Parts: sequence; C-alpha cells; structure tokens
Amino acid sequence: KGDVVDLPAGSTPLDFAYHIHSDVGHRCIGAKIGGRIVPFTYQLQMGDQIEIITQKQPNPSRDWLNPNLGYVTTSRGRSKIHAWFRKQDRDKNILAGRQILDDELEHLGISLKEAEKHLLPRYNFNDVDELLAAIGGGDIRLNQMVNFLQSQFNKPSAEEQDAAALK
Amino acid sequence: NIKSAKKRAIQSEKARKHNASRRSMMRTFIKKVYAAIEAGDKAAAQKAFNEMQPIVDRQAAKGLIHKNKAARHKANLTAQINKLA
Amino acid sequence: ARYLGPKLKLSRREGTDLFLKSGVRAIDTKCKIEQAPGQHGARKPRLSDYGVQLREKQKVRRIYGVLERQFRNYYKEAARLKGNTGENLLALLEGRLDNVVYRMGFGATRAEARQLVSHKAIMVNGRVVNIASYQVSPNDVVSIREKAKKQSRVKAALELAEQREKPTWLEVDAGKMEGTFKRKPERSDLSADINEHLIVELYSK
Amino acid sequence: VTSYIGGEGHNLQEHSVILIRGGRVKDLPGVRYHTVRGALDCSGVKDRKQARSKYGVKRPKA
RNA sequence: AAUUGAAGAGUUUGAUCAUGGCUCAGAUUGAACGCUGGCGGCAGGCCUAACACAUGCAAGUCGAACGGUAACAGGAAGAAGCUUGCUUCUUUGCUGACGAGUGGCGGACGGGUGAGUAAUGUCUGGGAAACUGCCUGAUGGAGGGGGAUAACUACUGGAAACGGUAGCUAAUACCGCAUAACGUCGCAAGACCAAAGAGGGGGACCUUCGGGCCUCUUGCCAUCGGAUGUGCCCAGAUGGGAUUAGCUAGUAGGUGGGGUAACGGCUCACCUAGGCGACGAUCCCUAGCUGGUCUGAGAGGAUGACCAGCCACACUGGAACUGAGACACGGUCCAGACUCCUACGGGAGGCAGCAGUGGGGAAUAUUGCACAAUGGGCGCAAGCCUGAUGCAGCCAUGCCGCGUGUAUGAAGAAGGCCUUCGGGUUGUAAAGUACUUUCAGCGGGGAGGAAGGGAGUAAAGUUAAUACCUUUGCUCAUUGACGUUACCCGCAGAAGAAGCACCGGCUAACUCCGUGCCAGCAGCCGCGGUAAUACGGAGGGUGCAAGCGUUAAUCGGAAUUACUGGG
RNA sequence: GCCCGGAUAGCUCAGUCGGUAGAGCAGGGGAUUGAAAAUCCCCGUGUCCUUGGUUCGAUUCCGAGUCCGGGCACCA
Repeated sequence: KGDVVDLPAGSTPLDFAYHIHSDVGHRCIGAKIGGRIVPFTYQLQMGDQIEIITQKQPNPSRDWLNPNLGYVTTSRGRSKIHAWFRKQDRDKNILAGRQILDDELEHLGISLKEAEKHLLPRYNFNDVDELLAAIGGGDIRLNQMVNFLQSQFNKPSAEEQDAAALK
Repeated sequence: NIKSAKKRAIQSEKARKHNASRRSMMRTFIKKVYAAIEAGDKAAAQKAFNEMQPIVDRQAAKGLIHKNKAARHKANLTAQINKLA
Repeated sequence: ARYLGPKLKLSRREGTDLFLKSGVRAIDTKCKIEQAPGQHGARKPRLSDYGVQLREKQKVRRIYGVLERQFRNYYKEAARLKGNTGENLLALLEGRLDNVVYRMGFGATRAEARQLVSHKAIMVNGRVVNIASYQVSPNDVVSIREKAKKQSRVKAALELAEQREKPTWLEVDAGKMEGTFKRKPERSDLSADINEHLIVELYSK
Repeated sequence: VTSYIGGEGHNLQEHSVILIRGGRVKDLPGVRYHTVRGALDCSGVKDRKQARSKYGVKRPKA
C-alpha cells in the first residue's frame, strides 16, 4: 500500500502484521511476498513487498509456538497475545474467582458491597469487574487482600495484649 | 468450471433439449396407444401401433433409446392389442 | 563400521590371541594378555552362562571384525542354509573376501587386508572389488592390480603369513600375488577350538 | 493428569507446556507419566556428564 | 533342489513345593523424543482435522469433419520510399498453418482419500435374466432431399457474471424420404427401422472447365460374432456386545400393469398372511475389504501404511442431464455453511490431484525439472497435453554397504585414575616410524537407460499408373529431464569423519570420591537412615555403532483363555 | 508505541509516608533411637527487581531498564 517499516533482524512476518495492528496479526492467516507465499517461519529481509492475508478474530499465530520460540519473535504483539489469551480465559475465570471471592468477602469482612468499598481505592483497582478480573485471574495474590479488608485498628485492650505479647 | 469442457456442458446441454424433445414424441404416441387400449378401438389402436412402430424403432436407431427397450414396448403392447380382441 | 581401537585389548577380554598383531611378534609380554582388559580385569570373574555364549559371539565377530548387525545377517543366512547352521555360519564368515585375502595373507591381519580391499587394490576374476564384506564364490581368482601391486608391505606380509599352518581349501600364486578360492573350508579345517554352536544357540534365545 | 519431574533441579513454573512420556514411578501412588525433561519448556538438568540423553543435557564440551 | 524347527529369569516365604498374577530378556514400526552425527545406494514419509484454503499447474486434442482467418509467415497483386528489384504502406484465405466458433473423441481414464459401509461391500467358489465406446473376424449398405444454427454483422441489458433481439452462412451437427436384413415385434402371414463423407494421387475422356471419373487409406450404417469392461444373482466365510428378544407391512409370496441393458417389490394396483430370529435376527458400538504385513516352532494372535485387485466418497444434503459408460474429483442445476467481487440489483468458488499455507498434533518434505523412457487422450501421421510417470531436492525414517587409517611400536612416556601407596591401570593405545589413500575435496574422461520417429532411397504390395500410399531393407541428420550422470582414470594429503545406553540381581561390565530416607534412581526386586559397586561426578569396563537410548504399539515368553496345549 | 501499577530472605508474607526491614508457617541443629515418631530443647532465613542520583536516613523519592500485570491507538 506504500509504507516501509524497519523491523529488528530475525523478525518474522507475523511480527509485521502485529506491527501494523494486533488484530491484523491476531486473526492473521498467512502472507506472501514478491508474489510468492511463505511460511510464518521465514525471516523478513530487505524491504520486500508484503502480501499478507487476514481472517476474523481467532489468534494462534504462535498459540502453538509462542513459548516454543520456533519462529514468531519480538515481544511486541505476543505481549499483546498473552493479553488477548488472558482476557478471554480470565473473563470466565473472573466468574470462578467471582463466586470464590464473594464467599471470602462474607468470610472475613462480611458483606460484598462493604468489602468492595475497601477495594474502591485499592491496587490500581479500576472498575469492580477488574477486581474479579484480577482475583479471578489470580493477578492480585490473596490473603494480603483479606487482611487488608480487616485492617481495622483499635487497641482499647489489644494495646495491653501487645503488652501481654511482651509479657 | 472455467476449463474448455464447459463447452461440453453447453454442447451436452443443447443435446438435452433436442434429446428430450424427440423422447417426448415417442412416449406420447405410446400413450395414445395405451389410451387406445382402454377404448378397445383395436383396429385404430393397432393403427396407433402402426404409427409408433416406425417412430419407436427409429429412436432406437438414433441411440436415444437402447434397442432392447423398443423391443419391449412393441412386444408387450402388441400382446395387449392381441388380447384386447 | 569398524572397531578401529586398542586391538590387543580385545584378545585380553575374549581370552587368548585374536591374530590382531600377527607375525613379527607373538603376544609377547609387552601385551599384558591373560586377563586384565581393564583395571579390575586382573581380578577373578565368574562369567555366568549367558556370558560364555556372549564371549563366543563376541570373540568370533571380533576376529572377523564385523559389527553385530551385519553379523546377525550372517546368522540368519546361516540359518536358512541347509545342515549344520553352525557350520554354514563358519563357511560364510570364512568366505569373506577381505577374509579370503588374509587367507592368502596379502594383509598381515584381517584388518589390514580389509582396508586393502577398501582401496580397490584387489580384484576377482579381473574385476576390482571394493566391498569389504564381499562374499567369495568357489573357483575365483582374486588378484592384485599392478597400480597397487608389489607394494612392499604385501610381499613381506606373505612371507609373514607363511608362519601360519597354511590355508587348505583354496589356491594362490603367492609370489605372483594372486589369490584363488577352491571350495569353502570344511568345518574341520578352520581353527576348530572356536566353539560355534554357542553362538547358534545364543541367537536362539 | 499428574506427572513426575525427572532429575535434579527442574525449572518449570506453573504454566509452561512440556512433552510427556510413559513409565510409572512405582513409588508415587497414582502418578504415571514422566515429563520429557530437556524438551520444550522443561530445561534439561544442570550438570549431567553421564546419561545426558535422558534428562536432555547435550555435550558437556561447551 | 523348494524350510532343520520350540531356552528361560526375577518376584510372595523364616525356608520349601505348588498355584499364580505383575515384570524382563526377542523380533517389529508410516513412528515421535533426547543426544549425536561421515558418505552412498534402495525404500518410506499427514497415522491427528474427510478441517478450512492464496498462486501455479494437474485435460485437452483434431484444419485429414466445417463455416471460416482475428493474429502470424509468405505468395500473388498494387498506390509506392523508387540502391529499376534494397523493400516500404495496401487489398486478397491463395498455401504453411492458425485465435475464437460448430463438430467427433476424450473428460467416467490416469491420480487422492478412507468419511461412510457390518453388508446394496469384499474374498472364495458357483450361476442367467444382461449391455459393452474405442480394437478386432465375417456378411452386406454407404440412394435421394430439406430446414437450421454458432461463429460472424447491427442494435442492446448488466459494474460483472452472463446474456437479449433481429439478420446471413457451413458440415462427418440435426431431421425426413427411400432402402433393407441370418434385425425387432409377431403363431405366421405380415409390419417396421440405418448412414456421411474426407485426405493423396492421377492417365484416358467428359470437364455447367470448382470437377466428374479410376484408384487408394481411412471415416461412415446395420447385423451376427470374439475379446475386454461393467451391472446382476445364490451358497460359504467376512468385528465386539444378550446389561439389545423379538423384529418387518413393500414387509413374505402370488397374479397382472409398468419399468431397467437385465431377473426381481425394482416400482404400482389386487389377492394370500406371511418372512426373518437362539446355527444371535432386530438394535447398539466400532471398522473400508483382500492379496498380504508383523509376530509366533506351529496352531493361532494383532494389523491391513507403502505396492496390487475390489468397493465408497470427491465442500455438506440431494436430483438429473449428456454419453457406450457417471448419477460424474478439477461438468450441470437446487439447497446449506463458509469464503470472495460489487455500482447492493446480483454474482464467483471447493487442494481427499501435485507441490505449497494456516491450523490440529508427538510428528511426516520442494509452490524443483522434463516429456527423453514406459503408459494415457486425441490426430492418418508429424505432433500437442500428460504434477500419470520418469527423475531431482528434503529428513538417519528404516533396510544395506563402506569409511572415519594400516602395519609397527615399551621408556610399558606423559597426563588421568586406583594403590595392600612397592605398584597397578590407561596401554601398542599415544608419540615416533614406515606404510596405502576407499569415500569425502580436486582434475580429466565416459556407458546404459534410445526403442523409435524424420527426410532421402530401393524393392515388394496395390493399381489403368516408375502414380499416391502401405509394408520391409539401406543413408545422413539426428532424439537424455536425471546429468558438472554410473563407472573408470589421475591428484595431493592421515589428513575431512563417533558417538549413546549401561556396569546391584534380573543381564555383559568395577572401583574411588561426593551426598546422607536427602538430593536423586526404578521395567520388577528394590537402592539411599554417615563407609551406596544401585543416587551425582570421575577413571576403567560392557554393549551398540552413524547410530544409541526413551516412550508408544503388536506379538512373543504366556501351556495366564490351553484346538495343537491347562484346570 | 506510549502512560501506569507489581518483585518485601525457603513459602506466605510485615511496615514499604527519608528513616537505621519484622513475623506466620515451615526448615535445620540438640537430647532421644539403628533413624524417626512421640516427648523435650533451641534458633534462623534479606540485594526491599537491578541501577545509579538527592541520601545521616532511599527499601519506598528520583529517572533508567528487567520481568509481572492492566489501558488505548496503531487495521498494508
């Protein structure tokens, strides 16, 4: 279409689609060059014409090659790939953590909304969905979070228990 | 598909028209004959037979119908116009 | 392909001599034969039965230098062939071209005779044969082409191989460097202290 | 299914796909397939000059 | 001359002998994986998603069937640069031939896959109610006309695809009439039905002077044949399950109408009330079948990938057309899902063809070359097409062969390791020395796979004819993708070429050190609790070798499903 | 690509406001035995990702880059 672009040596044509746009690379399904079709593994060279082809949404340019590192380099889109991957899986996992977290909400601090208030100003907390999107995704590591709910201070006797602990 | 054999399709398709056309002819005369059999007009039913005879035989020779088939029609039908008496 | 290693060591393990340093010197002390293949080797071993059948298979193939795989081939061919499969076996192993060459003694050893055949230096009926595993038919007249002929080593090797108890199931012009093969050796005339059935039964397992 | 992890110092962390081969452990109840160490995400054992084919370590030469 | 063929061990126990499961030794593979990696030959290579698919190619051919000629090469004929013969621009199918079009043949072959199928299939062996293009034997005919239509013109719809209307023209296209038969029907008498021309030559003669006419090769029509192919039929065999026992109403049979190449519920109407089922029907699951492959002494057991026969499918469901033949892989029509063009009205498409892409997976290659060889289509042929096929590349994936020096050589070197620290061992291995140089790397040579086919030529056959053409000999020019071939000759130089498992018993092979029921091993027994031959390293050993192990899978041992062969 | 949060000794984790980094659980040693168990006695484990600046005080402040995790565009 008329747009050259530098790409680190060892680069794969898949990176190239991601470079233009993740979805161009996500649903991507093969690309030709110089009027010849090539496997994703073929490394890109000296500013050759690109003849990429796309699809719909499903992404697996390296779902079976990502960690394998069997040609599908540069952390660029693959970074974006884990994103996508997680996003879906984490969504259903939101649901899982959803239920789990709710019982624990009523476990220590009791009441959902009450416990959700303490999480309102929490860790880059974002919307209430991100909350379960985090725990349901496991990227918040619990127990710490639990005690944070009951981070209540008082010491109207516990101060002397802190003396009894010393006794 | 787009492969010089689509002509075959066209050519064969054209034949369908003509082929079915002449085939229609054959069966319709025969119908009048079977129709003639309900009537009992054995003389003119025979006439109808005398009409189809050249027509059915001919189509057999043209290849539109395997000869043996013609033999069938004329056979059993002639048997019917004999028994109609 | 070929063991190509400390050849005298194999004689140490298998038992006595394996003709791997033929002629000029017998297994003369500076050989440490007896038993001492390795460190502990000098110590007393029992060698359970299977071990015996093994050592025989090993020793034999060691003499002919052949590797187990192709050796297995020799066994199967020895099997389908009629009569004493143990004997047909020795007939086959002994008829080997490079082995026939050591029999004419052109090569001081079976090994030296092997590279010899591998250098296309030798022929049969006037046909250069490079195959080490070449099998020799009866009445063949294996020769030595002029280009590779008369190369010191071979002739002195002949006078050397004369020390043996002479092959007797063939023919040779010796001085003219030109082997020949009569009939395949009768079991009686071929060592005969190298038990064979131990191998037949070995693969029988 | 559960899977045994062969040799000294594995490096796997929760995820990481790994090839799986047969062979019961005969020690651990209900465990059946050895993780093909040295393949894919499962890096071979560190220092294995002997019997390195198993355990995926390559020549010690390097 | 045409099989000479059969191994056991560990493990229950304080110990035994039984019984007996688990486990191992073996061979095997379309294999993957780790580690490693010299060459060649012959083989094999998507087993999972019958998942979707960009590009190219995989099926065209005949001008010797036809109207024609849009290109192209020339001729012939002309305005004409006019070197008066150096050739510019032009008209004409006149020949070589040749886009598009009609038409014959082909496309139903070849090639892929194994989804479906538990029997409409297959194998084995029987059978009668059949058809059969192309090839081929015989018998005869090949008479005489008509209407068209495509291309091509004009106009015109549509963005495209693809048409619409009017006109004109042809034929081995089609239709009729005639003409018939050892052909059809028919008791017979009778009734009735076919087609087509080309290309080469040519003397006499007639030439509405295109030609008729003689001849020739082929093509054309019919019938009876033969071969081949194909459809059909019956019996027997062809997985598992009874925790599937009743199943079926075109179902079982008859009669008659129809129908197919053909018998037949193959399909209808009418009548009978049956048919199948414990020798397993029906229902459910699974599966392409076989020749064969693997294993096994054998009987069996597992499987049926490459190769070969058959069957079924060809984007999913289905229908029919044309034809000898398909209910059609690269044909048609409809539907569906999915892709893509759009001017939103409508359209286009099917890699389970070869390569190739994505995806699935533990995993399986190059969008390579050529028509030279075989075979295939067509054409009389020359020829053209031929991802069939031949070859080539790829990958140790297997089987096979060879090579990674050879002989010699003790100070039994060094260094490494154990030491009962004398020594032993590594180990003739190294070094050195002399030797030969396979195959790698290099330089020149050089088959076979090539048979035919071509032009000329002679004779023979035919014939009115040294014609033409056919058949058969001689002549030159020839025809190889692989292919800087095979193989050989010569070249310099040890030079360019070794790993992997294992060493407690099973089972070939030991010690030192480190670690201490830990870290780790394991197929079974079990090892490790501060002296491990069993864990990790080392040295040395054993095995195997461009392979070695691991796992999966079959069989074997297992006479633990026993028929041979047990209780 | 740009912007922002997360690495606190073996696991879980504590404070992470310029302050001299704490435990829970485990884990090892000791008496005990052939070794454990039970019993009894005793303790520990840090670079606060890494880097360097302001630094008595930085581990949180500062920017850099690491890996973790979120957000939005980039459609040849």
